[PDB]
Amino acid sequence: QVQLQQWGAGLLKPSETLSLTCALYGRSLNGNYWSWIRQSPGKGLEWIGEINHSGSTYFNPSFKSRVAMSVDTSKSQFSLKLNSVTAADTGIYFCARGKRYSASYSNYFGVWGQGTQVTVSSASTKGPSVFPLAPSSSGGTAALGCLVKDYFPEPVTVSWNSGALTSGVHTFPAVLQSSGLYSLSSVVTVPSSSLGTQTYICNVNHKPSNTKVDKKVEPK
Amino acid sequence: LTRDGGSTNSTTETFRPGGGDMRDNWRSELYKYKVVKIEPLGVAPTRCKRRV
Amino acid sequence: DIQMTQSPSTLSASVGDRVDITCRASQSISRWLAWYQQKPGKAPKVLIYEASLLANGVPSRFSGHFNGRESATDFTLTISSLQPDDVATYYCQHYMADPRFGQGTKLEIKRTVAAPSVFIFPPSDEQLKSGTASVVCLLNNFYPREAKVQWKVDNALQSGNSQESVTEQDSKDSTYSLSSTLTLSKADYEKHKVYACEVTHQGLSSPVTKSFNRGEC
Amino acid sequence: QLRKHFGNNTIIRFANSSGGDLEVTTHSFNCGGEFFYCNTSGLFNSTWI
Amino acid sequence: VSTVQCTHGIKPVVSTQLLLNGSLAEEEVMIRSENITNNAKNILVQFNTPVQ
Ligand SMILES: *[C@@H]1O[C@H](CO)[C@@H](O[C@@H]2O[C@H](CO)[C@@H](O[C@@H]3O[C@H](CO[C@H]4O[C@H](CO[C@H]5O[C@H](CO)[C@@H](O)[C@H](O)[C@@H]5O)[C@@H](O)[C@H](O[C@H]5O[C@H](CO)[C@@H](O)[C@H](O)[C@@H]5O)[C@@H]4O)[C@@H](O)[C@H](O[C@H]4O[C@H](CO)[C@@H](O)[C@H](O)[C@@H]4O)[C@@H]3O)[C@H](O)[C@H]2NC(C)=O)[C@H](O)[C@H]1NC(C)=O
Ligand SMILES: *[C@@H]1O[C@H](CO)[C@@H](O[C@@H]2O[C@H](CO)[C@@H](O[C@@H]3O[C@H](CO[C@H]4O[C@H](CO)[C@@H](O)[C@H](O)[C@@H]4O)[C@@H](O)[C@H](O[C@H]4O[C@H](CO)[C@@H](O)[C@H](O)[C@@H]4O)[C@@H]3O)[C@H](O)[C@H]2NC(C)=O)[C@H](O)[C@H]1NC(C)=O
Ligand SMILES: *[C@@H]1O[C@H](CO)[C@@H](O[C@@H]2O[C@H](CO)[C@@H](O[C@@H]3O[C@H](CO)[C@@H](O)[C@H](O)[C@@H]3O)[C@H](O)[C@H]2NC(C)=O)[C@H](O)[C@H]1NC(C)=O
Ligand SMILES: *[C@@H]1O[C@H](CO)[C@@H](O[C@@H]2O[C@H](CO)[C@@H](O[C@@H]3O[C@H](CO)[C@@H](O)[C@H](O)[C@@H]3O)[C@H](O)[C@H]2NC(C)=O)[C@H](O)[C@H]1NC(C)=O
Ligand SMILES: *[C@@H]1O[C@H](CO)[C@@H](O[C@@H]2O[C@H](CO)[C@@H](O[C@@H]3O[C@H](CO)[C@@H](O)[C@H](O)[C@@H]3O)[C@H](O)[C@H]2NC(C)=O)[C@H](O)[C@H]1NC(C)=O
Ligand SMILES: *[C@@H]1O[C@H](CO)[C@@H](O)[C@H](O)[C@H]1NC(C)=O
Repeated sequence: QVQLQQWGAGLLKPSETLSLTCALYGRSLNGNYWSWIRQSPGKGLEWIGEINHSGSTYFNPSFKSRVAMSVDTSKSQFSLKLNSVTAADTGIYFCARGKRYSASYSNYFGVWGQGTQVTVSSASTKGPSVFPLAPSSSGGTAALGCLVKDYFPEPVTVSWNSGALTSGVHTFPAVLQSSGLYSLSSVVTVPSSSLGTQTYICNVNHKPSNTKVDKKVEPK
Repeated sequence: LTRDGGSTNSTTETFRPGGGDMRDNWRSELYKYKVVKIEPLGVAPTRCKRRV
Repeated sequence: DIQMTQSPSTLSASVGDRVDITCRASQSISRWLAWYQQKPGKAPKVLIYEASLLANGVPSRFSGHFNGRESATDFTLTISSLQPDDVATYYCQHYMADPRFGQGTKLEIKRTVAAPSVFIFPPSDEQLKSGTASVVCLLNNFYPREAKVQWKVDNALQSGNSQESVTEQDSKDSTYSLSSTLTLSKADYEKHKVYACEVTHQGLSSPVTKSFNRGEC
Repeated sequence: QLRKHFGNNTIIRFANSSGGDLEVTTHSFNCGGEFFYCNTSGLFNSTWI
Repeated sequence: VSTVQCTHGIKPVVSTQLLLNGSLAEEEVMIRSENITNNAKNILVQFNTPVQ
């Protein structure tokens, strides 16, 4: 039952302040410290610092000059702020449960949020174009899909038939194009019999622009 | 005994036989005993005088 | 401060193999270490804490080992019988002081060779109308990953104007998929008659072309 | 007694020593001029409510 | 408190997990710790009866 969810700014320009909210479900913050950890592909994982229901904090020394944390025990929430962001603050940020108060050596992170992706760049948001990818007719048991193009920042997300189709899908990691914007495709293996019955829809969402699309594939 | 530091549910504690440092085989006796240094010289006021 | 060194950096083994990952603290951590599994694109999950205890919900094949003494530096995670699901990145982390992670170790599974089923997607006219007419060519559920893709337009060799992406290693069967996209302007697409992708692999007997001819549906 | 320090509703349980060298994981004592290491895992696995 | 010039006899036993042949607690099992919210510090438990 115990879980957290988190959200906040996705795109920041340089020198701005990041702000991220983390909300618990199924318990109060009491009896545990709470922390933020971040991932970036150049550094692996970094621990930012920690807070508690009393709103006292302790911070990782390299962040203490830019970080702040706050708590709201009435909403079951806590939050992170990070001043003067630079491209190096780009990554995924996770809030996580820390040590328990009655056990002074227990700082290992049992439960983590879904995490949120922060991009620190001057470049503007853009929502995706979505192109259907018709089959060819290896032929007879071919593939069909959708191509998602020219959006920023990541992430987009893609699902089939409003999430009702799942098995045999692949969705590719993003491509940095000539535009500097991202693109990728989602695709599924199909018997040519299925083309006579299923209306193949890809849902595509670009949460940074809040662009939501349902797009049909054409049986060319 | 040693009590393990789970970041777990707080309704429970697990205790394990601790192995421990050699000292504890006789710190279990020397808990009752303290050692002190006497300070046998002291001063205090009263109303008397040395004769002169 | 106290910092963690992992070894090896990358690892592979087949289903049913034992696997061992190691972590070393830069100086003694008494036993205050944990291990995490990260799937690609997800939050880490804890497996082991105090170097040796299991977290709840961990399958009992996972385990930790260390010399037990209060001055320890060298720690091991042993996956006692590897399964298709265990394809992931593994981090150690101490909590003697500030929490510091090791650099992480990646584990990918070894299996029999399996040739790519190859598929090509003729663009929708909605794609062509972008002015960046493009064709997708795709390798599905193959092993090992070391395939390659070429593009040939009017059968003439393309370069730079095509790009690729590769999946994670699939947890169900240890295979992969790889896609390639031919990029053209609609003007170059409307010059050329034939668009062909050609696929090279270890599991193939010989390279496989798939193609689209302008005027086909 | 442990219930007084940790609180009455705590589900206290024992477990054996985790792992590592024989000398730290076991009873490690001398009888009569001979040195015994004994596997105390038989004693420490009760659970209490 | 009582002063004394020497301790009672203390026997130099050596063992890890269980304490052997040492002095028993007066009325009840007694449990002692340096700072009990710290997992790094062992609890010492002293019995009232022996266990043979
Ligand atoms: C029962 O015993 C325990 C254990 O001693 C005791 O808990 C300690 O309580 C004190 C406060 O009284 C804590 O001290 C504060 O710690 C802040 C950060 O400390 C860092 O350093 C700690 C000590 O040194 C170790 O680590 C360094 C590297 O940091 C290393 O080189 C040393 O060799 C040594 O090993 C370290 O323990 C601590 O790690 C703890 O915290 C992290 C984060 O939660 C966690 O990951 C660990 O698992 C562990 O819990 C951390 O690395 C520090 O900011 C703070 O600063 C003071 O000064 C500023 C001004 O400069 C003031 O504004 C501020 O108010 C503070 O006064 C202070 O030093 C100490 O960290 C606790 N130790 C532990 C292990 O938790 C209990 O209090 C005792 N209980 C009773 C009732 O007495
Ligand atoms: C605290 O309490 C726990 C719970 O009782 C104890 O855990 C047991 O520890 C023992 C000793 O390590 C374990 O027994 C050993 O298991 C190993 C793993 O077995 C699996 O893998 C092998 C190899 O792939 C397979 O053959 C096997 O079928 C299992 O799939 C074995 O490798 C060990 O083999 C050695 O002993 C046997 C004895 O017959 C010999 O035949 C072998 O040649 C070899 O010498 C051994 O079997 C036991 O499984 C653990 N129990 C559980 C439930 O986990 C802790 O040890 C204890 N702590 C202390 C300090 O005592
Ligand atoms: C200290 O003692 C424990 C006793 O619990 C040893 O661990 C293992 O204990 C299990 C029961 O918990 C024994 O199970 C038996 O295993 C055999 C394996 O083939 C199986 O045929 C039986 O049906 C049963 O499951 C197990 O024998 C025992 N293992 C050993 C090696 O004795 C523990 O190993 C001891 N500590 C050390 C350091 O060896
Ligand atoms: C504490 O340690 C003891 C002894 O190591 C454990 O006792 C054993 O527990 C099992 C499961 O409850 C008992 O049931 C079954 O017995 C049959 C017949 O022997 C066997 O085929 C099954 O595999 C299973 O073991 C078992 O009888 C019992 N052994 C003895 C000697 O009583 C106990 O589980 C440990 N844990 C706890 C919480 O007590
Ligand atoms: C053994 O017994 C003694 C009493 O005979 C216990 O002494 C404890 O001393 C601490 C000193 O820190 C007291 O805790 C707190 O002190 C701060 C000021 O330093 C104060 O602001 C807090 O309100 C709190 O009083 C504590 O009250 C006192 N008594 C108790 C019941 O702990 C000692 O803790 C005992 N130790 C064990 C392992 O039983
Ligand atoms: C715990 O039990 C003891 C003994 O009956 C009692 O004195 C104490 O008040 C109890 N405390 C709680 C919170 O139940």
